[PDB]
Amino acid sequence: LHVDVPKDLTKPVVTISDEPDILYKRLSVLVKGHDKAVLDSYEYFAVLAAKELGISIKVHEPPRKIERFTLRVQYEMRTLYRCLELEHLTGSTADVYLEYIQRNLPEGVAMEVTKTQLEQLPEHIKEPIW
Amino acid sequence: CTMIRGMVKHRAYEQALNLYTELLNNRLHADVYTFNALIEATVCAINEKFEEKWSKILELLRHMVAQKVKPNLQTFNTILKCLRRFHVFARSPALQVLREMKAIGIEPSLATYHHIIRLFDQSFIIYDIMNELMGKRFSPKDPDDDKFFQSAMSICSSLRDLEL
Amino acid sequence: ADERLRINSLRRWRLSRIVFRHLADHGQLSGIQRA
Amino acid sequence: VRNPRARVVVLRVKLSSLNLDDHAKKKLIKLVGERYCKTTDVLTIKTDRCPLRRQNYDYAVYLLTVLYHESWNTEEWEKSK
Amino acid sequence: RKNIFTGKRLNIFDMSLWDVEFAKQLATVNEQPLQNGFEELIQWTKEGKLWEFPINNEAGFDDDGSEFHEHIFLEKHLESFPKQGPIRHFMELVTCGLSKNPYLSVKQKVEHIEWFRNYFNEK
Repeated sequence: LHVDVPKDLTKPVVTISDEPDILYKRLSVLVKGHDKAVLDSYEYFAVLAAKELGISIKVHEPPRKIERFTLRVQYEMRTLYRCLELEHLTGSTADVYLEYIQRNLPEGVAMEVTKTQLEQLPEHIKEPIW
Repeated sequence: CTMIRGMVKHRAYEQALNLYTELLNNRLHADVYTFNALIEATVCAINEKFEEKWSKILELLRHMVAQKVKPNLQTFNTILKCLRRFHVFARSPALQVLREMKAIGIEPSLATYHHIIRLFDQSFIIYDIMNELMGKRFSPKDPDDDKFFQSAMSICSSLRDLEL
Repeated sequence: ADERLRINSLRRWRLSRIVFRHLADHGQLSGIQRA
Repeated sequence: VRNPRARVVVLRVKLSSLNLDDHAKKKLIKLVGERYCKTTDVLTIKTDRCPLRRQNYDYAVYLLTVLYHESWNTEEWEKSK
Repeated sequence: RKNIFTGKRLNIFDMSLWDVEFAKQLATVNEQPLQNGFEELIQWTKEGKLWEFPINNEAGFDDDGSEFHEHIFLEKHLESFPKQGPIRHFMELVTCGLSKNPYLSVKQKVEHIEWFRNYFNEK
């Protein structure tokens, strides 16, 4: 568009609630695929998005798994892994980042998100019952 | 009210008027949608001049005041859709109706300005309408709102004004 | 069914080897390679 | 979208962060057993009994509460250690 | 040289299936075809055809608003059984099994218990 542009855009309604936000110490995202190149592309996308949102991210590669079987005729299934560990992100940041990267998850790739929420002791355990 | 609305919807204007007289005779009231139906019927009634029909519309509005029914956007939009049939003589009645809507707290929709634009296009009023509407976001309130921009652009075609 | 379980208490792809082979050879089963 | 493995919840708390005396700590360790790792001083309670995840989280919190309370309690019977 | 909003006024006022059809007719006035892919995803999300992200594996399932104590403590349903015989032992085993069952609802567990009640009442 060189001239015809939207004069204004309706930004979505994001309300600042009164409740306190959830806190995640860690957030491990393990993605599995049959293709190493797709996992490398997804790692690049996820890491760039994490940088652009200010989240602290580290990436490592868990060992691959190979399930072989027979009907001779020998068949194989490869599973390659990429682990993205995010650190010190609140509840809203985690939700928005996860929505983005899960909607952009490529076909043939599965995800397992482990969230480690930080919580205080319950009030009812602080001191013994008398 | 259901019978009257059905009658007017299928072009039974005279029968609708008769049933409304019966409604009055029974000491019952009518709803706002019923009165919109009646306004449409009174205008669509054949063999009457502009002044007589406008007087009937005013009588119906005075009845609405009498029965304690408050109008909505559809009533005045119906009045303007009707006034569109009467060309030059209807322009100042239409402006009066627009002033009434803005006075009684009912915000005009796109369908209202559509009706005004077409009743006037048969034209410097479009400039005033645009000066009003600049920067506003609209929401669906009348079925004829989707006819506005079309009509509006027609004026910019006929008036040969690019800035408008 | 449930009654039978109660009285007892009181006491991978689901295709044929052939049809699997055809799809696996044509590359229609995602992830299945040859060794 | 259902997955049976999403109901699991794991609570991890350091016993040094709980208000336990010598006897209370000894009782809690003996009660929990292998859930307590001596090297890390961490008690790890994993709940998956209930169908949902909020229910398993509530159950883990309840288990921790009752374990603490029964660690702070001395039965008559305790005297024969 | 004045706007059309200042001048003489009427002065006359101051301050079912019909409704459903009028509402659907108001729906049409902004009924445009999709403009791009994001709009299509938005429409499918609103219609409920598309999943809601971030993925929640327990979406649309609440288990009748049950709480954990209704799953884990099922021993209040053994009140009408014998309190100290071997039947108490067997039903304690049954309820210990049922309280460890994540695949059943509370209603199905209590139905199992009630079947046991009926069977042992007959025998």
